[PDB]
Amino acid sequence: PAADAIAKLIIETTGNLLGYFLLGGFSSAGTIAADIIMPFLVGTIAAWLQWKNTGRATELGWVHYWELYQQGAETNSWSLAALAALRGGFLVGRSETV
Amino acid sequence: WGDASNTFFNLILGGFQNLSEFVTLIVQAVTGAPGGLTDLQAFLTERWG
Amino acid sequence: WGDASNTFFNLILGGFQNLSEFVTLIVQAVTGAPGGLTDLQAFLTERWG
Repeated sequence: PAADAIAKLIIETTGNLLGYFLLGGFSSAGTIAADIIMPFLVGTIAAWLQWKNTGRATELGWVHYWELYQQGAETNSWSLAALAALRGGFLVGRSETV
Repeated sequence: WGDASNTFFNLILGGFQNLSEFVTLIVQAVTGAPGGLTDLQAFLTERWG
Repeated sequence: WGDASNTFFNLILGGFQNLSEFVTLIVQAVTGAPGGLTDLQAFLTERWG
């Protein structure tokens, strides 16, 4: 959300498009724009966090399962706490003794 | 939005707030008495006479 | 957006990009010497004098 929140996509893109229009960008392509394409890139900019567990790789060895996608309990909180989200994701596939 | 406001109110509109103010400025520049376009026409017509 | 640009710059603004160049055009139309509104007023004051 820090990159493509709906408030950003509306207000900032409308302001940038209005500035480009007033400069004359749509009259002739000479003008240089300033982020008028933000709604086109929704969910693509810094949208993921990938962490490879080096200790787990060392424990497992040459043959191992690669990766797993993990969804948090709160679906819109990883951007608020990246480290907490990654540790919660790594809570899943660990060595288990019972 | 701030950049667009600067462009609109400074580049496109010049230093004038609006066309009415710009009309008043034109009348003041061409005639001593400030006023509207009708005042401009009246002063210029009496000067024509 | 392109149609809006055409409407704004051709219909609403005439053939003028902005108001400053339009002021210069008014000055050039009513006075030989190009310049600002102050130049227009100065030339007209000299003419009336």
